[PDB]
Amino acid sequence: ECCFPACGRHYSC
Repeated sequence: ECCFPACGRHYSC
């Protein structure tokens, strides 16, 4: 649950 570089370092899809 996180598909962008604006998520931080938890950008996992």
